[PDB]
Amino acid sequence: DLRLHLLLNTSVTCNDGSPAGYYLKESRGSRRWLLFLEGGWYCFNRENCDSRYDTMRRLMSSRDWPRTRTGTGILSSQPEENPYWWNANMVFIPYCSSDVWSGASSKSEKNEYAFMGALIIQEVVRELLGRGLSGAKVLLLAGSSAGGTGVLLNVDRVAEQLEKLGYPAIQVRGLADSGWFLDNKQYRHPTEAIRRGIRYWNGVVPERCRRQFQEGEEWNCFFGYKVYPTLRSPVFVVQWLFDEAQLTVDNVHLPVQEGLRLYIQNLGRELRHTLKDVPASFAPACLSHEIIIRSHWTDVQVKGTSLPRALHCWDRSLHTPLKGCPVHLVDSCPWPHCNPSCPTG
Repeated sequence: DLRLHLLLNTSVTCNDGSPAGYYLKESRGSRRWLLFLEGGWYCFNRENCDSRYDTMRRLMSSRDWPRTRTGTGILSSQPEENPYWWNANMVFIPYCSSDVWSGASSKSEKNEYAFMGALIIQEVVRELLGRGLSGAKVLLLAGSSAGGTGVLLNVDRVAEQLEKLGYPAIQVRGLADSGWFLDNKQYRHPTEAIRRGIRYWNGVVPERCRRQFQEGEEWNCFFGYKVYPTLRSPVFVVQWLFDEAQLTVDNVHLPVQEGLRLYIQNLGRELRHTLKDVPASFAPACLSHEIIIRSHWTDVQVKGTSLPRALHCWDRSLHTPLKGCPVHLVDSCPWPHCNPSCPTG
């Protein structure tokens, strides 16, 4: 139900110089716009980007993209599948820049690949303004995995873009799903990959975070607990306490012995600690990865509240806590699937 539009400014490109784009399903009368950033890791040098180009080419090129995509989860237009925003205008922005949505570098003479993630978002917003976004009341920039980190890196830039373009009535907000990572010690054997990626991509981070960390240290701004306090736009954070991608980068692969048990328990407790002062958050004690565009995203609950409900409560809070409509939902139990509603697998 979402139709592909390749960017009219064809200088804003995927990694291989093909045009970037977006999938759109309009909902006339709705003044709510959901722009979702796809995830899918990243690449940070010629050799690993070349490998990703052989066997993950849709993440680097629009040449083979389909005409349409079905909106699922939070992008579904069916209230049964999406109790939260089923009537919104829906936008799916494919991830084809491999740069955690941070890049501002064109393909050229010196560059085999273009890394334009930050410019793709800006150009999508530009072109949507002529398609009804000019009349929006809320623009929710959402994303999963690298797209969730992309929300953190870009939500305030979208807000500033719209202000400078003359649309101060559009409330820009972020929903970062599975993009809140820790730069922690591995269990055996991201920081270095991000440092190199930033140079390779000409990667950009939010201004206030950049001013805190300074040159050479912008990689810090890819870590939610460091960049979030610098952001002005409201951001709702969804993060499994035992995220599979966090565990992968930590070199954990799941009878668990004491060292690994302590490592896993400490990871959950560190994640919980980083979310203590995040007032809009949903952090279930599960071993899993991403949630918001899965068709059964409605099933998980924390303290008896689902994510669609928590997001609805967040909308109400942005009109003092609300009776029976909580927005801060972080599990306190210490082991994967101590929450009975965790995804089964």
